[PDB]
Amino acid sequence: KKYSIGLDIGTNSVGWAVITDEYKVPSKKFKVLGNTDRHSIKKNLIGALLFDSGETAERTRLKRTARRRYTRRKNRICYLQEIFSNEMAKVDDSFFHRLEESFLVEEDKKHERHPIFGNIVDEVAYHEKYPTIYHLRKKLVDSTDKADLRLIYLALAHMIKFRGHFLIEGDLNPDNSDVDKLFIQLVDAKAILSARLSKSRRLENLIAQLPGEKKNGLFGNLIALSLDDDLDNLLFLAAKNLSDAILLSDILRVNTEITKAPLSASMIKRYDEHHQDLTLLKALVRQQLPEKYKEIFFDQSKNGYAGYIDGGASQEEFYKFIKPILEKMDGTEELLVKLNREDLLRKQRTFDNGSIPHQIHLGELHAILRRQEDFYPFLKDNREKIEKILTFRIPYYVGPLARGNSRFAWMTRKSEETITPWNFEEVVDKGASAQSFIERMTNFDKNLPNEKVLPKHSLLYEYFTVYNELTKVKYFLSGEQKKAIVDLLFKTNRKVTVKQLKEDYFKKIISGVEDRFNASLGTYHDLLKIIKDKDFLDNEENEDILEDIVLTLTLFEDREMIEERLKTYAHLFDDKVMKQLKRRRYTGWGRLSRKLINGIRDKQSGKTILDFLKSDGFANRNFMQLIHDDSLTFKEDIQKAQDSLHEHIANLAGSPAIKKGILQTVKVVDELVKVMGRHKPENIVIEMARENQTTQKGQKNSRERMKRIEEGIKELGSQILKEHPVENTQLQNEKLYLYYLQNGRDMYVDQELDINRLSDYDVDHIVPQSFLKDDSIDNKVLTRSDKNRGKSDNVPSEEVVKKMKNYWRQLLNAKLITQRKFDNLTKAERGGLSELDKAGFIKRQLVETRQITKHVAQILDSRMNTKYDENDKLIREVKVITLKSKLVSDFRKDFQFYKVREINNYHHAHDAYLNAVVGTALIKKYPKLESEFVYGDYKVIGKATAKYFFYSNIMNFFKTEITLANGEIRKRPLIETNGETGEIVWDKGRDFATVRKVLSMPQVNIVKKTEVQTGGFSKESIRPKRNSDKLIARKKDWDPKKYGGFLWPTVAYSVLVVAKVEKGKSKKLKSVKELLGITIMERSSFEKNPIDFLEAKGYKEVKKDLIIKLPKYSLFELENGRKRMLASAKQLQKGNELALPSKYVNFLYLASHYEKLKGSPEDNEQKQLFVEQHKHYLDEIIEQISEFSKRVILADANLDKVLSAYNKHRDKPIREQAENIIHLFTLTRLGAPRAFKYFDTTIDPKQYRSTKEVLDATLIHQSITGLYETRIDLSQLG
RNA sequence: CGCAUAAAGAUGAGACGCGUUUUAGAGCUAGAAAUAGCAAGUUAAAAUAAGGCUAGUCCGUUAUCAACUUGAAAAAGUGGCACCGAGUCGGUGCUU
DNA sequence: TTGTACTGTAGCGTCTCATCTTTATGCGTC
DNA sequence: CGCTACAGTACAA
Ligand SMILES: [Mg+2]
Ligand SMILES: [Mg+2]
Ligand SMILES: [Mg+2]
Repeated sequence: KKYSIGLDIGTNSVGWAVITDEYKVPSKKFKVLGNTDRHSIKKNLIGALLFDSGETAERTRLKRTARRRYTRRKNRICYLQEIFSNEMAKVDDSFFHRLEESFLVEEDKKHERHPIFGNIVDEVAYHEKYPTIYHLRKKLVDSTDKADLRLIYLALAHMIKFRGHFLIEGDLNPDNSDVDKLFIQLVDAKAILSARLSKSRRLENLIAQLPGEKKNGLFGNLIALSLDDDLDNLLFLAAKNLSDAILLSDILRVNTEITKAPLSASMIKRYDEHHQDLTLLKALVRQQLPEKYKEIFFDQSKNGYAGYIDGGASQEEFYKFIKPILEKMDGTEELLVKLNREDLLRKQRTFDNGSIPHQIHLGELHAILRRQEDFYPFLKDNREKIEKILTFRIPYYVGPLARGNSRFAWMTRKSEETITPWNFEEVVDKGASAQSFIERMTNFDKNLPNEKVLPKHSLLYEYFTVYNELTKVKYFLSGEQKKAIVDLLFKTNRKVTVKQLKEDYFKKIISGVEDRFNASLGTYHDLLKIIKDKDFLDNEENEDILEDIVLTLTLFEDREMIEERLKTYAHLFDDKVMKQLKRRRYTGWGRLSRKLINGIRDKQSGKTILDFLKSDGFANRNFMQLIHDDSLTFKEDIQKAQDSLHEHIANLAGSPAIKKGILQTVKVVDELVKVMGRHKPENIVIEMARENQTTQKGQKNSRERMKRIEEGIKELGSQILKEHPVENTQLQNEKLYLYYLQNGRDMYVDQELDINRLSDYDVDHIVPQSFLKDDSIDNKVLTRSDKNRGKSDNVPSEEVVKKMKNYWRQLLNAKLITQRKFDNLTKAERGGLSELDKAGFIKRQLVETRQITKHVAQILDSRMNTKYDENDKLIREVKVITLKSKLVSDFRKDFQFYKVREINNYHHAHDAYLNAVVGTALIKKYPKLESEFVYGDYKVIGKATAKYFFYSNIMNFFKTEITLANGEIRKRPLIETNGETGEIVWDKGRDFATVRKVLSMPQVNIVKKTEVQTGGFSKESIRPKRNSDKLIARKKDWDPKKYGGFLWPTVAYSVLVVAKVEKGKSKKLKSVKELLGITIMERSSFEKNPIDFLEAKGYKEVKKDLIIKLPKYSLFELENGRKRMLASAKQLQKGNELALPSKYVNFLYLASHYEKLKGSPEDNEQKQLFVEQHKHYLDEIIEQISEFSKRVILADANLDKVLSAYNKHRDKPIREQAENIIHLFTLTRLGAPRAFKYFDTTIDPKQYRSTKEVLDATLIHQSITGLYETRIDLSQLG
């Protein structure tokens, strides 16, 4: 009758179990549908549901942004062609048409095969004249001759298409501020521009050039002018010119030849040194090592020069290949020092070109347009249009430019015209769109869902924070006393401690708070420092306009928008002080609204709740009481302020990977309720990933990072805080925190970093994001940009480890970086990335599973109890119970119910059953702890330490004998009782045998969730041309036999077809039954009309009613109970579970972890002799694995290999042997076959690359719990 | 639940630099040639999920998804119990 | 001409802006 | 709180 359900929830598994009051799992005879002979099957009410973990929308967002970028770049090119078309039709009408067909082959082109000029000799002359596009760019910038319009279009389209970063907001003119000769009109900067640019080097070299008459006041070449509102005093012009000079000359090599195109000059310089070094290297290789010439300059697969140009070898790979060849030869000293500087044989389109700003291209484009405006009037007519096309960028607060058909757009448009960069200002309403950029994202108030929350830096919200912490301060404080302490302490100090309170108010004019007050009026002090009017802030009438000021400052960050919103209030303030106020940027919003805290008033008292916090007589209630006190009128107002399950999950925001676990466990609960005849359970047990730790441990794990930086710098004895002071709240920034963690020095290059130019530096992940998802502090490293651009899909190389291993140790012993961070940095010493590094759990699954279990508690408590009364707010029909994993782990570790995850997927169901058993025993044994453990209820040395001790000692009733902390045992009798009632709640007799029997049960309903695969169509790598037909066409008109294409298509689901295929030169319709893979591209076309799609594949007389959709992980059953999961249409997977007996599992868990039990020496000796007397269990386990493999795995050669390896190493110690048998279950583990390894030998997987046997097998349609099945025998079809 | 300090992650927008693919950048000589010697190599165009229609400088890899009967779809409905045992579940007995 | 066996292959590095979450500790609260 | 299908080449019929 009565029963309980226990659940274990992971990111890939949902374990479920049903128990009665006797801790027994029921078994039922379930009906079986389908055409098979079986009509009833006995199944136990215990199992687990396995599924692929849900994916976050990060990758989809990156692909979407890339798609938008490509679309807008093509639109920029289209705008430029639209401008140029009228004049281009005069000189070459087919020119843009030839540029469009440049991808096509000779037969597919509709014009001459030469794109630019349409004939061989002119194209050859053009390429001889300009080897690169940069030669043409420099020629158009510098020369004054009238050039061909096609070359002008080529240059302009080159800089428009590839336009450089927009991280610099100033002008940074390269026409005259480029050259370092600004010093003579300042009073060269060449010295530090050759050396390392840093404050100390600038100071010492400035003293070296000129012993200063004023150390901080030299008025020229100072670090203040190198590294707009600060001009209120009136060296400014020369200061900004020298700043632009030092920045541009850091980006680009110097150009003493005067030109307006420094970038093209630097690229031509790279080309010239590349040509010279190539010729010299060819001569030296031919003269010294003639045998290596063929390998280096012809073999393109050996990372040589042919591999550097024609092959896929990068610059780093080519350098590390060619360094031994260069060092073993003679006369290669300068080439060696160029290779050390990474300046040898460089290309132009390199990885480090991301540092180049868009202003250089803007200057070059402006120079070309100024040169060519006289000859071509239309260039001068719309020079501003071309400049706008190059320089326009959609603001991030506007978003996509949709017309109401995008689920991501929030833009509103004033008019209905098409948006171009020229008329973007007169069409798009930037103010409302900028408002909606923040309003669409900030959350609503929980108590008032209908209206938005306040900013955190609101003055009203800060008065809230103060009086809400203060109202429970006891020495209760009266309202006059609270007013006085606020006036004399909170309005006078940004941070107030209890000592300042004691020695400033109570001395002349405490429990409930610790050493410092959490509440402060930071915004009040900021406006005191800005406005310089305490009376204006203290006035009550101007509260709403101050709130509008805070809202305006928080919503907007652009200067023009802030000034546009701020112009209404300009007649109370002076122009200098709104100019100073508009610099105050606010980020962060509060947890409460304006109406809930100061708009609503009590019906009888008439006060706002903030007034209630200011003065509550002697009661001194806070918001929690004031919303849960029935006497005030706030509770029913909040209550008045307050259908498919898919809708109950559609409205819950957050990561989409929580929805998979939520939906699976709720549907499992629903089906389990349906199975037992619509009878609701007594209580439902939820695995909670929460814990309880010591107060000291929790405070150590939650201390300020500012203290960590202080101890690290003090251990290293650095003075970076003396030069660069900082607070704790300024370390919330990622880049500043990583700069301070590395003591202002770059981690990959031995140089001092610049604190004021962190935007040009990159946050590298030591383990690549392409390899494994890990955004921890142990992985993040701040470094200069070009090095991180070079570290594409790689751990930093061996050379930087040998260079800077001393500094890594220096920071490691300074307690600034952890041991894991050092191991990541020194990963290249151990072989770098490998398959073993790929394995192991990651913390993202932990965070997602915590979110999932919290939502499990909420949704299950909402769904299960759907009844209430007028006096009883909810009838607790079902009690949702959340135990912590520690209690179940201790239950496993104290009564020898060990689990290992390597053997089978039964551990999920066993953990769920143990959850149910422990939860029911705990609620039955202590009904006074019902309100503690059941969700929705509440009971109302450190407190956390006391809670940890109480949760540690609560399980002591399970044990037969309890050993106290003094080493003395205690007696607790075998049969437990409820205490208040003589009811039996735990027997240390029959119930332990029952739980042993359940944990040894062989049949557990393990179900792999069948999913239709969705995602990318194929792998992103575009493969070269070939005669194979497996190449996927990259476009409709692009035949992959000529143009190449993608490979490895992903199939959505497989389809069983029964039709005829014309086989033989004498055509005859032979009937055939086979699986066909429906790829993701063909999914829509197949579901549109399956018959015509199958007819186009060569089939005919297709039995339409016989088509069975077979998604991935579809289950088939064959002889001797052998089951294969359909991985794809051409691949199967292992689908059987090995039910090893519990004694063998306990023996394996005790044999492994041989000397790391950390229990007691008597227990360690007990396990010592226990594993010693039963060493024959290894042979029994090998026999069991061999029998299971011969029955179901059908990998005979690998079986002989593992048997020979076990026989040859049977004299090894028990630790290593048992560890390798733990590794051995990978052969028999359900899922894809994987390559495991024994002691020394490595066993390659046996792949099941044949789906012929499942065409005559028994297809199983398992439900969400697998109890309801529909077996289909496919041999009766066709 | 609010405030404060952690840590690990989510959602959305604007951008950059590469990479890949085909074509253009006349290869020369000895050559019956299979080939061999020599020369050259750095750049550009186009595409960057096939595409879709509400045609937007928009959207297209997230989430949802056992089988059967109704329903365009959404959605709804569909499967006996007790006992004795256990190699992926079996056997025995009542029930309509 | 069609199945099997063994080995290799797979898109990548950031920058600037916003807002959130669930766990851990110190205070009040139900 | 987990963890490969497809490509390409070489042999058996
Ligand atoms: Mg990186
Ligand atoms: Mg689990
Ligand atoms: Mg999906």
